Amino acid sequence: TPPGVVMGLAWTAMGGSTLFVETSLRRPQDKDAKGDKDGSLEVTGQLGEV
Amino acid sequence: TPPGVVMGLAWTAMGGSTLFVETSLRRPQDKDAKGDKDGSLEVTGQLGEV
Amino acid sequence: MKESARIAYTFARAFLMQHAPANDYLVTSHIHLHVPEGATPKDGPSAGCT
Repeated sequence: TPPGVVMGLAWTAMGGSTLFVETSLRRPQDKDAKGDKDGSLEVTGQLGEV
Repeated sequence: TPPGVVMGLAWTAMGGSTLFVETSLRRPQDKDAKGDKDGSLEVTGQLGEV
Repeated sequence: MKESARIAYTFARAFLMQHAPANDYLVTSHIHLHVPEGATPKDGPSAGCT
């Protein structure tokens, strides 16, 4: 589990599985050194409305 | 109920309910101590436009 | 593709300063770019190396 990943139990439709949440920087942080811009997140993995 | 949270009654379509309501800061407050920029809200909870 | 766009702009700046320091194009030269449309956006990252 290199940092930014961790196991998380999930009650799938049948049985359960140790789903690995995965997290990583996806586009370089340095849009500006002075920039106040937020790190807007982009969830993926068939996001539901909930 | 620590600071920035308060309970609220609600008339659910089935019976009553005692749902809570919560609030929190979302960015550092002092990116520019004099900076004239909106303290924008970001509401969530599947709100309808009404 | 905007994420890939700044990723390519960034990595291209980095690779050019890594390899040919005397040149200063991507570090300081405005650049219009165009990529032909047609591929589905989901596969569009594949074009980023190009």
